[PDB]
Amino acid sequence: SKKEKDKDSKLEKALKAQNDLIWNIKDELKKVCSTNDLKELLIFNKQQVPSGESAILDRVADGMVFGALLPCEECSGQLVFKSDAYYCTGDVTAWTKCMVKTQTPNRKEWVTPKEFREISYLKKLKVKKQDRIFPP
Amino acid sequence: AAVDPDSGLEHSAHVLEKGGKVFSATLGLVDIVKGTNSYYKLQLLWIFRSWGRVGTVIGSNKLEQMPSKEDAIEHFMKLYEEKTGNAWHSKNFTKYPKKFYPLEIDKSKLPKPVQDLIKMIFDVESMKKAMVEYEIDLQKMPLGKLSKRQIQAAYSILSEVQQAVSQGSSDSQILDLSNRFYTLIPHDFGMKKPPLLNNADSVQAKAEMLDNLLDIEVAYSLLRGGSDDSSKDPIDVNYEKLKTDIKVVDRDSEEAEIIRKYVKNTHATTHNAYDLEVIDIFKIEREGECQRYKPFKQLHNRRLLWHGSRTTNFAGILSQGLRIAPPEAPVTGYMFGKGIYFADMVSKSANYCHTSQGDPIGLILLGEVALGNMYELKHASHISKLPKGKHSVKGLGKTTPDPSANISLDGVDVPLGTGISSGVNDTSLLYNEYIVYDIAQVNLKYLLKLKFNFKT
Amino acid sequence: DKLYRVEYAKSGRASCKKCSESIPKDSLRMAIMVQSPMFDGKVPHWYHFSCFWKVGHSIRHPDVEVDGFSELRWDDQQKVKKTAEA
DNA sequence: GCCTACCGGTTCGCGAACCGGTAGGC
DNA sequence: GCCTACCGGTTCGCGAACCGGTAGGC
Ligand SMILES: [Zn+2]
Ligand SMILES: [Zn+2]
Repeated sequence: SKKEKDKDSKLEKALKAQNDLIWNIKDELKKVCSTNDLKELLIFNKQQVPSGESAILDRVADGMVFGALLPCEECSGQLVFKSDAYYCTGDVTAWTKCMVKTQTPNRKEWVTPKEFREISYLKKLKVKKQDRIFPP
Repeated sequence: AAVDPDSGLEHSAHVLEKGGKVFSATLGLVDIVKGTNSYYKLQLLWIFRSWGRVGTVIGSNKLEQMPSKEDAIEHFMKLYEEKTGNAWHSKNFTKYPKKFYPLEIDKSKLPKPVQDLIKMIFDVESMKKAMVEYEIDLQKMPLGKLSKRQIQAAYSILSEVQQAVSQGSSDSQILDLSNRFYTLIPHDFGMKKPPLLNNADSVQAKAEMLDNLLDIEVAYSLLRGGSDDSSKDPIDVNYEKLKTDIKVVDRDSEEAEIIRKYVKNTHATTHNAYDLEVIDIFKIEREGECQRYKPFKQLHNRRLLWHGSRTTNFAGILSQGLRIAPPEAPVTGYMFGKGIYFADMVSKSANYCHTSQGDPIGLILLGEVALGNMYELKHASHISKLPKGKHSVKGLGKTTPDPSANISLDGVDVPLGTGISSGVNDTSLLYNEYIVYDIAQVNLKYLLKLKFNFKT
Repeated sequence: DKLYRVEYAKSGRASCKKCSESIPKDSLRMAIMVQSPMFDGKVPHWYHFSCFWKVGHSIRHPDVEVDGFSELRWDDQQKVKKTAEA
């Protein structure tokens, strides 16, 4: 219960650490970037552009912090974070959707285009290499 | 098709067609995982769109007058593609992700028991109820004739699913089929998810459904038609459509005693759930079934054998004779592959009448079936081609009617002995089966009507 | 998939199933998902976060029962969690 | 040959109106 | 499923204003 309650307590530290890291990053882009920027951000990173404002920065924020998601193994579609895992949203067939799901998806590093006169301010928010943490 | 009465304009203006292609389509889309199982009917009467969850009050519709007739084509062919994913004309159709898929719509002078026979085999509402248990859409399947090429595909998808089930294929592969099937044949699961076709027998179940559904539309095909001239009677009109000479064998008859013996004698020791009671005996003579059976009257080893089937099937069994499963259809359920099956015991065959404590009457057949040189089998074995010189297959059971009490009948061997042990017991059959792989080999002799007596 | 749903108003347009006033944009609001009578789909019944807990609903453990809980802001998650118990 | 009060017409500036595509509601 | 408030991108409409041509006055 000493090492149990410590890793238990020290993870809920790192979970909040993550939660409001992305949140800081989200409404940073909302302050600086228009939707079209963010749209063309994802496209550059070979990422499916979702429909929705919130969801667009939610995937740009994820993109920046963890990585540009590589296509799916079988259906070659776009994995998307959803609550507790990365779910594939592609199409294994015209009739049936793909059901791939993982906590450790494949990804290359997120490449911001040269055009960023405040990417030195956003990335100056003490952000190092780290993987997605999940709930217990 | 005709106008959807949800428009409220059905008997007012006609549904329109440009030369050939009829401006009306019925779409459907199912996702077993989401649960979604949904229709979309589009028409050009005005443009009428209907939509909702197949087989429920869930949904709505929009009737809408147009500014003009060429704007109809514009609106229609747009709505169509938006919803289906294709253009209005295409060489072969292609489904698209989350888009719909279109379904391919198309004073009587007789005895009292014979009238009851037509009464019994041409009550289509009885056949409808029959379906309700399969969960086929009850609402618009009577007026909406589902196509032949369609149903053949519905079959194929089944046969695909068995193949997939046998060699433990992907859940995806299976999922896709389950989706494909329910999309193509609208079911009614109310507010709960279409269930996956993962079993061996679930397919068999859906195969049976198609078989039965096919014969109802065949019973309609008979019923709807002829020459409506004020001369003959209604029951006679339907009798003549059966294309068969039916007669009533009298109970006093000496041959009738034999059948009742065949019935009483050859009831199964293990099938004790019910008790038979021959209400009637009919001598049945199909149109030209003797012209095609003449070949096999030369053939030796001819046997008078039982064959039971649903009361709904007998409307078509009379008009087309006994038929073999289509080639598209799955082989699941059959022991030795597609072909007419027969039993020496009235009980075993009686179970294919599918009666209950609320529907007590049932019909069972007796056919001179020219077995000839029999291919004998102990274990289940899906056969394609018969071995050489064999005209039939036999499934060897534990119990066989006494071969030293095999009475004859018009030069036909009637095995109406009671059950004794067989010559070999290394079999996985409890009772005999007789299989012919050619519709000519069978010649229907007697049609019986049986009341069942259960204990509940 | 889940019965309930929580997010920041995607627009201050949708009204609240209990009181019937416009749920303002970017505000914490909660949903209960129902069958639409109009089409073959689930639809959210949007409630003002205040109004949600007077309809008699009691989500025992929000993080496992309510959708969008992980995506919320941290301090807002705790509001739901605590208010779940009272 | 000036000046200038008066007028017809081309320009310009800025908010109102319009509008097709669509995220969000039910 | 369909309906519609919202978003950005453009056009429209109209009044100030800018300008050049001019004809009565000294
Ligand atoms: Zn995939
Ligand atoms: Zn409220």
